[PDB]
Order: sequence, then structure tokens, then C-alpha cells
Amino acid sequence: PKFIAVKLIPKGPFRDIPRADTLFGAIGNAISAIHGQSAVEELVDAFVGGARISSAFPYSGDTYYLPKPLSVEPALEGILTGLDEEERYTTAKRLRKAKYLDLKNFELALRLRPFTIPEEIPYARVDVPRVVLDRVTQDSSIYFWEEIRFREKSGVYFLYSGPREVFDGYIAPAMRFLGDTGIGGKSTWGAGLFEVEFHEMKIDAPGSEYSVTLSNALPTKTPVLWRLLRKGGWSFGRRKPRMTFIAEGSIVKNDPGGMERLELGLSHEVYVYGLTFPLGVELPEG
Amino acid sequence: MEIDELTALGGLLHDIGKPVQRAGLYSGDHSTQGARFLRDLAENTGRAEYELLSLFSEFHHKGHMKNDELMIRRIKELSPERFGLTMEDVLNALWIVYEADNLASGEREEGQPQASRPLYSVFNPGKAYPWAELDFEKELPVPGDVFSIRSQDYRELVKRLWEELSKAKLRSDRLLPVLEKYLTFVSSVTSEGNIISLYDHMRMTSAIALAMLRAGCTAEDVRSGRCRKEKRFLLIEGDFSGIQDFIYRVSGKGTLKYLRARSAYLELIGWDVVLEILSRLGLTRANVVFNAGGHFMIIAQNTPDAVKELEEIRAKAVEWLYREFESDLYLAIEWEPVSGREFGREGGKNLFAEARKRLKHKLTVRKLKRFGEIKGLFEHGHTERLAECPVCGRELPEGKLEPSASDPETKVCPTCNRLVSLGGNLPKLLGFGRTAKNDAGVLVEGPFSGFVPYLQGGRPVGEQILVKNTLNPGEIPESAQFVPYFVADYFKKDPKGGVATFEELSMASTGTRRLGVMKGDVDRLGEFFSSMDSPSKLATASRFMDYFFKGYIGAIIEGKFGYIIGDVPSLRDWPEEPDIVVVYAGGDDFFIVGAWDQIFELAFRVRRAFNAYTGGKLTLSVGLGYFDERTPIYRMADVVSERLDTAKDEGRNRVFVVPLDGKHKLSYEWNHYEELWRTYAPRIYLESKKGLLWKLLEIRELYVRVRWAYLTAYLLGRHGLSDLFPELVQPVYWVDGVLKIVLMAVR
Amino acid sequence: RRFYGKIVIKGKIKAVTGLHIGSQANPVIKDPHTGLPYIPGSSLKGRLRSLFEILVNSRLGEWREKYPSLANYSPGSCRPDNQENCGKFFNRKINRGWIHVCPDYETALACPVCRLFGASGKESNFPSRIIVRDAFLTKEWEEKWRAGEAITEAKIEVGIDRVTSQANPRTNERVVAGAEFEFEIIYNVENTTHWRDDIKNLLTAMALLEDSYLGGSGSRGYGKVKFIFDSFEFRPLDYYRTGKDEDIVSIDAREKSVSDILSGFDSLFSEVEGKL
RNA sequence: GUGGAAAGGCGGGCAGAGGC
RNA sequence: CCUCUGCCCGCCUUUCCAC
Ligand SMILES: [Zn+2]
Ligand SMILES: [Zn+2]
Repeated sequence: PKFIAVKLIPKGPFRDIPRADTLFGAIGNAISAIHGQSAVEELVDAFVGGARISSAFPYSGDTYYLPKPLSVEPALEGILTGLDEEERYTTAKRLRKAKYLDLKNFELALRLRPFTIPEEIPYARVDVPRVVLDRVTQDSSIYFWEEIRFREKSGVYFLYSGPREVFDGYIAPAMRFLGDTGIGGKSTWGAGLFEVEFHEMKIDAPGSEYSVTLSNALPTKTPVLWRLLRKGGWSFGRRKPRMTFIAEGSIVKNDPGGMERLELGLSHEVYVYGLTFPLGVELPEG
Repeated sequence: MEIDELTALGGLLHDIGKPVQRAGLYSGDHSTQGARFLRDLAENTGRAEYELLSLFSEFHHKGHMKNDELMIRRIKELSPERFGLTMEDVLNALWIVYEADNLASGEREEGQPQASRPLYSVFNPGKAYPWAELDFEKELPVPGDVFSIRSQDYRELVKRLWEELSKAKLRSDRLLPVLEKYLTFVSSVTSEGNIISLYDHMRMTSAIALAMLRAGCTAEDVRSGRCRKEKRFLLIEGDFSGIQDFIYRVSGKGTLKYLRARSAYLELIGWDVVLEILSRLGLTRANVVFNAGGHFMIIAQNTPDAVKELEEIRAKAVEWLYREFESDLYLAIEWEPVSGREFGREGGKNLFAEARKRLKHKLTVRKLKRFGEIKGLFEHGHTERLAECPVCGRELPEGKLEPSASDPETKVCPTCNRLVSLGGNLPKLLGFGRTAKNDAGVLVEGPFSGFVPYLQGGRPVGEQILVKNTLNPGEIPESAQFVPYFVADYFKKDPKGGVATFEELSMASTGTRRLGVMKGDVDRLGEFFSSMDSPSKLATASRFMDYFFKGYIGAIIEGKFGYIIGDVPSLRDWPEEPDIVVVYAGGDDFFIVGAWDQIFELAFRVRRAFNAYTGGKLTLSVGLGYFDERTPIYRMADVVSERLDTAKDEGRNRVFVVPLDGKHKLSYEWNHYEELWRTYAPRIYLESKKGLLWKLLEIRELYVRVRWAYLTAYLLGRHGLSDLFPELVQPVYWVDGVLKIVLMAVR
Repeated sequence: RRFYGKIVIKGKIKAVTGLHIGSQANPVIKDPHTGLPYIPGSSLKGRLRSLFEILVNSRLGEWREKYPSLANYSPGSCRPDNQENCGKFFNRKINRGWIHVCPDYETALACPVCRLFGASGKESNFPSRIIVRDAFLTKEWEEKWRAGEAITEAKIEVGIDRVTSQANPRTNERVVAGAEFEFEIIYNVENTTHWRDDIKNLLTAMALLEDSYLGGSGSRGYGKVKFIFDSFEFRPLDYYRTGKDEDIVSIDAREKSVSDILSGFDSLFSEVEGKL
């Protein structure tokens, strides 16, 4: 299909790569700011009925990365039958610890065809020392903060499929508030800030019954092949409960995801984004 | 005496008498001598069952086990009713133990009337072993050259075996260690290149024998070739996922005694599951082919009652591992119904490795689907009042967090006040008694049982008593079950009775004070175990790799056998009582921490000894780390696991120690670093001339960015150091290892 | 929460003497890819917050009417009595150091300090209103690093016994004096009554930093940073709603912090006062 | 309706002692 | 251009979560 690839060109560190529940949590806090409570609910209802956003993935200078489907994890031996038994062990493990794939290789992995993995990851995770100093005597109480530091021309992007009147109405305004307000924690040290660009991405896919996801779904039925995510964030200073999300690349079968709502003792209510982002995928016999 | 305890003990005493022929002390064929050796043992200090068990080494050679006549006369002559045994069931048990021997090693392993030979090593069939004990003390049985074992050395083997078998109880858990300690380095069949131990051929004959009995196969079902070719066996195989995120994801509040108790509690989770498969299926610990760092394989029977019990064990273990640990650790158990003919090579294709890769795929497809038997895994039921442990991160419902024994102003989860108390008892702890979950003294809980600590001055309680690092059932009640299990456990003590701290180790490193962290594992191990084509040959190749990492690593930290190690990069001479803590030592990998100084020399004292422990045909790969003492674990280990992975996907034989193109690589190879250290280090180990050294690293760091050549040339010249570094005026890239270490050895 | 607009201040931080903001032969912090030095946003925000809490602490009497909840503190540190929220101004023990952080949203709305830099306390907390970005090098000084010049130095300092004249020298790395940086500070207009005050207080604390030091040694000479503004643009709530470049720009390419704090506060921000 | 909110890597320290 | 010096000492996370 043809998606909308919202690039986020960073202006500093980030705290972590944004997952798709912290992108919808940020949009719901932007659209509550520039419009109000009576437009947050029309935002959720366009995702409940219609549109889908994904998680965010790194880019590095026109190479776009996408998560490896777990569909190629079993078949890998039957994938690689043009190799000898000295590198069918050493291709086979690097193609299994691999986390991301190019846009070209990802279109091959859905077809169950051979691929290569990225040589170089476009970001680094580092711990930067921070010291609290007493105003009267400058006593130091050092602590360590870990943030994502990007390369020169790398950044992060998420995808969006849905109607265009949602995109210009609720997402492209919110991703300009979020450019100057940041995404994630420590946004007052300049962390989750960015510029923003918009593009037209096309991803080829097969047609089948099963579909990868590119977002943390909160599935009603059990999926085909999954990988647990056990996160629960924060919401106006209250701790969310933890929720079993499924990581990107998990194969579901005709599952629409679902939004869970919570109460948390706020004047309004809290919708945890858990909708899936389907791409069709060709599986082996199980 | 029942029949299940007879078939288990008949196969375990079936190729007994193979040692006493090499000693040469009865009429020279083992199908009579082991008959004589057992009924002699039945006479003096003799149970009356040792006479009956010599119907198994007697009818061995199938010319004596021929045409159903000669047995029935003699088996009539005894008193088999005095044990309850029927005239037929005893006969039905000789055929099973006879069928089991052929599958195990097969009938192709059967040799002719050969002489005495050394057991060829399973890692290298050209070299061979001497004979020794399984001490784990003061002997590294490296494969030496072929030397025939002398015929009186077996008479020292038999005479100790006489006295040990006379004392030991007649039961499978009491004869497995006796035959292990003595008959490990004795070859099963004498031939050219034999790599199967005799204990492994007896450990595995009593496994396939009892899995034939529980399967229900009868003697005429063996006599007709019918218990073979039918899917009657069941390779249970189990595995853990997320061992790394379980042991090492602790905050900065968890001390080393806690981490050392996380590793010793993933063991008991692993031995609780295996010892519930063995007990509810009637099997013995001869069936456990290996149990090595979470990954264990068991041989069982294929009945619709066994598979019905495994699916409750896999149910109750995974539901346990989810209430306790919110999807950090999962247990994948699968089983493949194998036939009898798949226990060995047939035609030209290996049917055993082909039937074990069909089981590695059931497991591979299961670690994807991580908790698909909970039925509320994705049900977001909203539990309230969820606090959160500081040390590990666990949601805990409705408060209920015990005050920490360290600082009662902080509230930890209950299962870390256990692992502090357990982590404090690790000096004294001689094992664990495994018993019912609601009982006095139980610290930790497994999925099935509850584990008391059997301390030193204290009576053991429990049905089964696990004993760390000895094959001697010393002070156990005569009714309990003895499970020996080995653990790599070298901790430097403090002057208290306890395990030394991240501080207290690193305050004894000469130089700058760092916490050295090494993590490494055997290169390409799974392709070693696929040429093992019989279940006696896989059980051999799996113990010897496990014994290296359990018991021949604590020998290395002692510094024993520097003959076979030699001269290694040593900042100081290796002390008498090193300050090294062995956190986790797995069958194919290990995670050791200690001073930066001595964890450096140990990482070359390990590669050099492993290379000789094999014949050379298996190599290591190490990550090494230098850290501040007060660094958290999850940051430290995630670095070094990556820094081990860095020194692996390059070329997989590379030590890590301390240009954006793609033609360089960060990790030194082994001989490369040991040849850089032979030259560059004995010349500079220049009194307080560190500006010669520290600028030379900055001269080096223009080369990454041939301006460096004359800059070094004036610098080596404006002091007068011409002998030092002649080829330094790419060798400027590979001197960063030796400089940056020796600089740390001098403040 | 009543968002109105965001005021963005862009200017160049300039190192008149050699800046040093360490890491732990004593490295200033660096980008892990380019390797060029930078000034953090934690380290510039907190040096402005520090110098301004010392500023308010001296004035807990004059400011009781313009700022409510400043009558609950008496000037000092609550270090002597190991209880937080006692009657002193520095009242939150972070680890070992005592910082003014207001206890409660309805008091931190009335402090001059915690309204701008934010505060944390049970029963909710006040998020900061500023975002101090990291200050990387300008492109003129990348292209001196590309050109092959130096961009940090290694300075050698010694300590000396005063009786025996025995010397035991140590070396600090510090960024070469002259290096131009590029900062950005994004205020958040959450209320329209106090936006002038929060900008006059943010420029007060930037004027203290031009006679104090940023980072490192400073008492021995490592600070001496200079602020050089370029342009202040106020982004209205409607601008985000549409993405049309329709926002007030106060242009001052060559002005100090004392030439903008009171000299042009009502002459330059008069168009920002109009649109609210 | 954001794994969030608040949190200066700093305090002190003559590259100097003799040597036409 | 020769002779001693060539980093010390510290904090190394604190606190918030409405049944
Ligand atoms: Zn805990
Ligand atoms: Zn305040």
C-alpha cells in the first residue's frame, strides 16, 4: 500500500525510540492543547473506526528501516539453501539477532526470499552523567541518565494509513506542536525535539491471510507468532498499569487490535493505544 | 525388590566386567568375569540381589544369549520368588537390557577380542586419555598422546571399585556416582578411535532399558525385532528463554551476593522441572542425557500416559513462571516420538541428529509463541494498587512488599529477601533439600517443590537432596534420593564469612581500581553435537564440555597446571587466593567478574586450557569489560554481552580487551594479542616517562582520523628510545591493546 | 492546560575564555559520532536556575506582593534540620544537596522560580515552562574542525606547597576560547498574565551568567561565556493549527542581555503584548 | 490524554623549584 | 637542554502514584 511517512529530524537526544502508544499519547496531549477535550474524543473515534499509526523506526539518509518479521524465524533454514554448511551457521544467526531491515529487504522477507541485514545501526544509546548541586555549598549528587544519540543524517519516522481528512486535521497539527514540545521524558533539557517532514512511502506486500504488525497491538485473540512487550507508561503524574503489548513483527490473523481505556482518577479518561498496523505476510506451514 | 528397580540396575551393571578383564583376574572373557565379579560381591558383605544381577553380564554376547534354553535352567536354580520376581518377568528383563545395549552405541560399536587401549577423546579422536578419577581436584586430564594403559592400573581401579560398591546402597541413585567416579575415563569398547566412555554407555543403557520397560515392550517384542521400528521413545527436551534478562536485570541496589543467588536459583528452577519429569514417569537420573544451563534433554517412553503427564508439567511450570516473573523467563518443553532405529546411524544418513533437529524446530517455534498456555495472557484485567520493586522490577499487587533487610526504609518484593538470605548462606551451603512447598526452612520455591537449604552443621531434610560439587553421598539419610550436580563457584571471600563485594574485590587490583567483567562462550558448539550419532556419544560430548566449565575452571582460578597453560599476559604473577567471582558458569559459556587485573590474565589462562582440553578443534570467544565498582549490573552486562557479540560476528575466535571503513575490526584474535604482548610488553614493564606513552596514544588517534610516523620519530628520538617500537615509525593500530593495559597497571 | 503560544529565543553562546564541561585527560563532553564538543541543556538550564534561586533568596521580602507563597520561606537552607518543607527557602533534599523546589502545584504557580523551571511534589507537580536545547557548535566552527584546526586544548595546571614549593601538576581539557555556539530556549505561554515576568526573569538569570561562569572551574577562569541574540519569535496557538508563517518576530541581531532586559523590553515585545 | 515530573559533572588546586 | 613531580577527594541516584 501507500502510506504517509512522517519523518522526525531530531535536534538532540531522544529518551527512547517512540513506540506507538507513546505517539498516540503525545498526539492526544497535543490535540487536547490546541483544540480541547471535545476534539480528543473525535480523534480516538477516527482511530477506532479508521486510521492507523505505527511505531517509529530509524532512518539513515534515504534508507528506511522496518522491523524484521518473526515469520522468517522458523523458515530461515529453508530460506538459505544456496549456501554451504560453513556459512549456513553464520548467516543463520546474524539473520536472527537482526532487529531491523531495509525497505528493500523487508519486501523480500514477506515473500520468504533471502535477504541481508543492515551493517550499521543508525543510533547509539549512551549514559551521560548529571550532577545535582546544593545552592549553598555546591555539594554534588551525581546520577546517570541514558539517552539515544543519533548520527549525522539519521532520525526516526512513523507511518500513517487512513483518510486524509484525519491527517491534516489531527496529526499534521499535532506533529508541529510536538516538534517544539518534544516526545518522551526530559524534554526540558531539549530531548524529544525535532523538525518534521512528510513523505509518500510505498511498501509492497504479498496478499495472504496473515499479516505482520508494525505497532504494539493489544490483541483480542492469540496471534500466530508473537513477542511479548510488557510496558505501561505514565499519564499526568499517575502510573499506568502494565499491559502485555506485542512487539512489531508479530504475526496476527485478521485481528483489529483494540484500544484499552483506563480511568486513573483524572477529570477525563485515558485511552491506551493498542491498534495493529497490518501488512500481509507469507508464512510457512505453521 | 520390584522389576523397575531391576531393569534399571541390570543395564547399569551390564558391561561391568569389561574393566575386570583388563585387570585380568578370572577366565578371560567379560561375559563370565563380570558374572564372577558380581556374585563374589554378592557373597562377602553381599546383598542377595547382587547374585541375581549377574544374569545380565552373563548373557551378553548373544552366543550365550541364544535359543532360549540355557537361561531357563539357571534362572530356575535361584530363588526369584524371594524378591517377588516371576519366572518370566526376570527372563523378560534380560532381553530388554540386551536390546538396550545394541541401540545405545549400537551393534556396530561391538568390537572383537582386542587388547587394552586408551579412550580416544570425543573432541579429537587422534589423541587419547590416561586413566584417573573424577576428582575435579589437581588433575586436568588433557588428551595426551596415545599410550596404552598398563594392565595393573586396572587392578587399582577394580580394588577401589570393590570397596565402593560394597559400601554403596543397591539403588540407581547410589550406583550412578560410584560408576561415574571410577569408570568415566575408561573406554567402553576397545577399538581404533573409540570416543565413548564406559560410564556413558552404562548410563545410557539403563536409560533405554527402563524406557523400554515403561513402554511395556515384552521379550517376544524384542525377540521378533518389534520394539525397534516402532515409535516407543520420547525425546523430551526443555529450554529456558530470557536467562540473561532474569539474572542480570537488577538495579544498583542489588549486591553481588544477590546476583550470585540469582544464578543459583535459576538452577533450582531447572532441577525442579527435570526432577518432576523423572518422578511422575518412573524414570531415573540415568535418563537425563544432559542438563546444562537451562537446556536439558531426557529419554522417556512413548505412552499415552506419559504425554498426558508432560502436558500438566508444561502447564504448571509455565503458570508458575508467570505469577512469579511477569514474562521474563519462559520454559519451552517439546517432545519428539522417536523410534528404536533412530537411536543410531543407519545407511549413510545420521538418523539421530536428524531426529534431534526435528525437535530443535518444535522448540524454535515455541520460543516465538512465548506464553500461549495462560488463557488470560492478553486479557487486560485491571488489578489495582500496583507498587513496584526497586531491585528487580516487578509489579506487586496491593502493597505487600517486605521491608528490605539492608535498609528498612525501602520496600522490596518478597522474593528478594529470600535471595539475600540465600545469598548470605552461600559460604555454608552444601546443597539443597527439595521437598513440599509448605514446610519448615524452605527459602525459595520452584514450580513444583520447595527447597530447604542443607547447611553444613545441620541435618538434611527432604525426599531428594541435591548436593553441590561432589559425587559422595556423605551425610544423607539412607532413604533419601541423591542428586549430584556440579556448579562453578569460585568466590573470593571477605574477612567475614561471606562473598566479597564489588568494592572489596576491586580494591585489590594493582593499578587503577576497576571491576573487571568477562563473558564468553564456546564458538560453534551446536555443530559439534550433530556428528554425535548415538545417544552414548552425545552423552559423552555433553558431560566433558559441562565438566570443563563447572569443574575445570575453578582449577584454573587456583592456577593449577600452568604447564599446559604456559606463559600468558600477566600484569602481576598470579596470586595464591585470587579475587575473582564466578557469577554464572554455563555448559558452553560463562560470566565471571573480578579485579580488572586478574580477570585479564584469567581470560588467557582459560583460552589456553580449553584449547588443550579439546584437541584444538573447538575455540572460545571472550568479551572483557572495565567498569567502575558502583556501576549497575544491567548496564554492565548489556555492554559486555554486546562486547562479546562484537568479538564474535567478526570471526568468532577473538578476545575483546579494552575507522569508519569496514576493513578494520575491534577485537584482537588470540595469538595476535599473545604475540603483541610477547614483544611490546617485556620492554616497557622509562621511569615515570608516561608522556612518552600517553601522547603516543594521541599520536595513534590521528591515524584513525602518515603524519604520525615522523611525529613518533621525533618523540622516540627526543628521549632516546630507539630500541622501543622500531616498526612504529598496521602496527600503530594494534598497539592500543598493550599500551592501554600497562598504563593502567601503573596507576 | 490553557496553552496560548510558545516564545522561542535563538542566540549564540560564545566562549570568551576556554569552556570546560566535564565527563569523567579530563574530557569535556563530546558527541559520540562527530566528537565535537557541545553544551548540554541540563547544564545550561540548571546554571540559570541556580543563579536565580540565589537571586530570589535575597529578595524574600520585597517580592511578597508580586509573587504569592514567597512569605512561607525564610532565607536559607533547610540543611541544618533534616526535614524537607520546613520554613526555609531551600527545602527539597534531592540526594545530599538542598534545592528550592516548591511542594505543591498551587504554591509553585506563585513562586517566581518554580513557575519557570517547574517543581515536583505529592498531589501533582508543576512541569517546567522552558526547554533549553543543547548548544552545538555553529557551522563556522565545524568548518574550522573540517579545515583541520584545533577545537579543544589541553591545559596544564599545578598545585604548589607553599613552604617547600613542591609541584604536583594535573591537566584539564577545555574548549578553545573563541568557539561560537548556538542555543535555543522555548518558553511555553501557559498563562497570559505572567509571560512578561517569566521572560524578564529568564533574562535576569542570563545576565547573572554573563558575570558568573558556565561550567568547570570558573573561579580560575573557565567560564566567561557571552550571550549574543539573533531573533525572538512568538508562535501563536493559531500558527500550529494551520502551519502558516504568521508569527511575531522581534529582531535583534546585535544586542546584549542588558540591552534587551530593560532597554527594549517594552519597545521590542510591544507586538507580543498585543496578540497575547 | 507522552516510562513521566524536578535534578549545573562540580568544589578546591601559581607548570614551578634550582641552572650567568 | 638538564633533576623530582604526570590527579586528588567526594557524592554515584533522591522523591512522588489518586481505593
Ligand atoms: Zn525484587
Ligand atoms: Zn518555587
